[PDB]
Amino acid sequence: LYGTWRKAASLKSNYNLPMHKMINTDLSRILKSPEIQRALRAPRKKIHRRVL
Amino acid sequence: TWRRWHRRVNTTQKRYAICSALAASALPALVMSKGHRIEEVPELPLVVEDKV
Amino acid sequence: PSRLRKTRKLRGHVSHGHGRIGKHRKHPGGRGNAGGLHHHRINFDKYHPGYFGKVGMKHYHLKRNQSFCPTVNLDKLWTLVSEQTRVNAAKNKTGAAPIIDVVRSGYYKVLGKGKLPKQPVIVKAKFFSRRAEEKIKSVGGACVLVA
Amino acid sequence: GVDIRHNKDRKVRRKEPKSQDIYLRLLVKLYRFLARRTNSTFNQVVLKRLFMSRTNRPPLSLSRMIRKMKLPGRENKTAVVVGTITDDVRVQEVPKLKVCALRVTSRARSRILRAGGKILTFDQLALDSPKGCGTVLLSGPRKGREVYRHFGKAPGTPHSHTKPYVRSKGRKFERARGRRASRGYKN
Amino acid sequence: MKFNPFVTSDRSKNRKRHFNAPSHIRRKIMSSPLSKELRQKYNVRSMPIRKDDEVQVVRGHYKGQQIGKVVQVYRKKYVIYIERVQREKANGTTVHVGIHPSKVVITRLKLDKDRKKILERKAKSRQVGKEKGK
Amino acid sequence: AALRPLVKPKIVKKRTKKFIRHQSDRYVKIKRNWRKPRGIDNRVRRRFKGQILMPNIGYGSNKKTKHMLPSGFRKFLVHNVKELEVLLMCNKSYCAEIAHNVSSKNRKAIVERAAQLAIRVTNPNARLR
Amino acid sequence: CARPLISVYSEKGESSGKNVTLPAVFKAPIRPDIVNFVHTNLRKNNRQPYAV
Amino acid sequence: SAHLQWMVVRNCSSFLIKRNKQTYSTEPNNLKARNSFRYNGLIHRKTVGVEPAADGKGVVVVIKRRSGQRKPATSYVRTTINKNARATLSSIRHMIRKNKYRPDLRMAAIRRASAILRSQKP
RNA sequence: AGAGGGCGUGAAACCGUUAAGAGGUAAACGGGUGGGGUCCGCGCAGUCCGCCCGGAGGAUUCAACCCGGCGGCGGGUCCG
RNA sequence: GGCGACGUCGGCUACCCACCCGACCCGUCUUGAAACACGGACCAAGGAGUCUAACACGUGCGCGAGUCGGGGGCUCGCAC
Ligand SMILES: [Mg+2]
Ligand SMILES: [Mg+2]
Ligand SMILES: [Mg+2]
Ligand SMILES: [Mg+2]
Ligand SMILES: [Mg+2]
Ligand SMILES: [Mg+2]
Repeated sequence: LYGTWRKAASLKSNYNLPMHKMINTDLSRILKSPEIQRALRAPRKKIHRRVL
Repeated sequence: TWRRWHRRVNTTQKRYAICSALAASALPALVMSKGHRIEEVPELPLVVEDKV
Repeated sequence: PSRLRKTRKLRGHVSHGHGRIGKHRKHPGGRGNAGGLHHHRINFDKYHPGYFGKVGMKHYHLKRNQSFCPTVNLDKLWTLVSEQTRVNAAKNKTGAAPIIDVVRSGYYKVLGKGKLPKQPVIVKAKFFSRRAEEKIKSVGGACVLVA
Repeated sequence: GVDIRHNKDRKVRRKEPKSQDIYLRLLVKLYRFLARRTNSTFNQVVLKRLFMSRTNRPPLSLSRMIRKMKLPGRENKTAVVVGTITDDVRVQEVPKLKVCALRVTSRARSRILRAGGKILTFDQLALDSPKGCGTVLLSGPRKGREVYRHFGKAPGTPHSHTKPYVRSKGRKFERARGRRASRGYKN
Repeated sequence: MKFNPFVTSDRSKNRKRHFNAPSHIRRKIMSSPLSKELRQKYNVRSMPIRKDDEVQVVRGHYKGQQIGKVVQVYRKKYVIYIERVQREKANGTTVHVGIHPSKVVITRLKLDKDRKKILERKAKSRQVGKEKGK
Repeated sequence: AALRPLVKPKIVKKRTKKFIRHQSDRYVKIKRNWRKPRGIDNRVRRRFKGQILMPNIGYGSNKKTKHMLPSGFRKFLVHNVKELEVLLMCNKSYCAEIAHNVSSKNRKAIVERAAQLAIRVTNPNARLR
Repeated sequence: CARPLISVYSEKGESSGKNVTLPAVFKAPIRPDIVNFVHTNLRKNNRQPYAV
Repeated sequence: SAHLQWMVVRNCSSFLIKRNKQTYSTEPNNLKARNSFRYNGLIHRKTVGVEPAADGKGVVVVIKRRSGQRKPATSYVRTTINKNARATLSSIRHMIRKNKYRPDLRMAAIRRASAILRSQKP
């Protein structure tokens, strides 16, 4: 009645189900991937507050 | 009384919203965070047999 | 949505967004297209040039069906049939050219627009342009006419 | 007072999309990590293109892409477009190129996948090339709309070529004086 | 839930049909339940109250096991008067305070030829409700 | 002080004087609620001296000291037990209020749940017998 | 695509031997901005014109 | 999908209190009652929660099973712990960090457990 | 009856009264302190609270270690 | 480091009063209003940029060389 993504809906004449804008949607796994973190700089983790 | 009371939505958006309305009723977090106390229930797309 | 609009944000200010001096009254310039030659002239040239006068022949009771001909030019010419035809068309079977009649697709005239591919055709239309027939006669195709 | 002049304080670009798409908002969060952290300028171009409007994201047809990838050097790169890939009827056969885009249309991704190519989203682009190495990022004709041929000097100035707003094309609709030297003048 | 599209569900039109009621509808709407002894002997739930029923009051200021007959049924004020529950005025004359018949339980019906025919018809129409369970 | 709330600073406030509407003294049709004067000639908008001040963002209070009560907490008004328990990990920073509709029976119970959890209630002895 | 199996529960609460595959509706894009856009617009087709 | 379930519930949900100030999340399974992305007990594969014991003697520790989501009758496995006020505070921190089961929110599991045990002391 | 026959609630303008304060530059207001007053909070030279350690006696039982035992975490031939 | 109990300590608002300094009455048209320019004795409730059509441009969403059922039609006789 809504069809999978291989085959269209049968009881609805010209409808197939809407595609995704993101495939992998858990980006806590993407940003911890070795492909990503091979490429990053380093965190810059001082504060450098105002100096009198 | 000739105010435009009634609104059109083109039907691929009606079917877009009805696939997004069914797919969130399978995630236990979204259906419990709408308030439905679904703690003790088993498997989230509940299917009882056709004898019901 | 009366919430999201300008008059809520403009409520409390005296002149309501229309000026202390000009003080929007009813119809300061005339109603409608008034002054189209006289005091709105600078607007009617520079934005509507040509707007005043006779230009042509009067034609009483034209009927918008006698002059009816939709056009398909040669780039869109192959989508009238299957893509299953032209891949079947070129598989070494002789020069057997498929038919494409635009009149059962709802078109009458075949115009020119470049890159007609290398296969021979026969094209059934009510009308043709001469650029279009010499694209078709250049790929070895034919150009058969129908009433 | 100082006299350092006004209007230099404010810039009028976009810092987040105005969309409420929760799938575009996670693509934003992925790339504004990568923009401020990996030091490659591909990820700054793609990040500010995700912020852009729908008019600033024009559709890119199937034969602008494969005409812009018959060039020498582009033989094994991937095509990025932030926006849709429609398909041309004009093109007859499709090469096996690798594309990457928001929202490829249905008939286009039947022709890319028959050709043997691979379609990607911006997730699995980021896993593939985080620096954006070996990508050809394309755009559609953003001044190809029907609106931009109405803009210019004026339709009634000398050599305007501006296409005025008439309600219906035909005889006696904005064609009489100012448009021919017999009736009045010609601009 | 109401399905019949010819009968009301608004507040304002059901009140207006209540206080402007005809006096033969008004005896129907002033009905009272039978006692638990007596609804088993007649297998009928409730009855429209008349002039010499023995009756006791089940809620209110005057309540609790005080069988005593009605004496006057105001339909216009939706009120029965019972011979025992009264009220002394400031004058010292005693008057009947009036109570609504929904708050009141018949303990002995007054049978006549018609109160046989009303009970028998209200009781016969319950066995067909039992005969539907097949 | 029944309870002590972590670090309480010196609460400075820039003004303690409750901005009033112009001409609110002279009439009683005019409430004292602030409405900024948009007349073309008046001397409050044009900001002469010795007259009624008009609020601007410079009078804003310090961000680390904003919404601080004089006791050092910040109020969070509740209605029952089930939303008193949400303030359990905030009890040295925030304080509870009982809303003005909560009956004297239930108000008696949600202050005894407050004393077990050691959360400051600002109005513990309200609507007693 | 990941389409798991879902047990059909009997009338007495426990499972049965029937296990239906999750149809592809439940892996659609979740879009609460379209569902807001549709439910705003289709609840307005529901109303009598004003007592003008 | 810990993030897209977050971007529905972020605002615009039940279990969400906003009064005059701070926002609260009042979840069944949430240590520190903030509506944080970490501190949400519906949206994660792994969650930690410490409710008081039913009688008023101890702490229960609900954790998420991970053996199957989408099936919430058996999604939670809970342990009542009734020990002597630092070995129940040490027992629930071995349950966090001897496992790799969210080293995040380790102190928030023991700030909550310590402040819920002295809710029981008289 | 603080619901007493145009009687639910009973605002303001206005007026009576009592209380307090004051009064030849008409009153009113801004800013700054002061004096009185109503009232609150603390409770009144009686205020700190929880952390660890060493002191002083008391009162109980686990921990460490092992065994029984169910339940979860993570890795593995992807073995079924 | 020092100081203080049953009347004292602290506190502030739409409390009242005092004093020094500053201070003409609002709205409005206007080059210019405190104006010997007009409106306003006072209070309460009411009270003024709406809705429909057309168009332009920006923006958001669906599909995308296409798009669109609005007009009808079908679905057991269904509160919504
Ligand atoms: Mg203005
Ligand atoms: Mg304006
Ligand atoms: Mg004007
Ligand atoms: Mg009605
Ligand atoms: Mg001026
Ligand atoms: Mg003036």
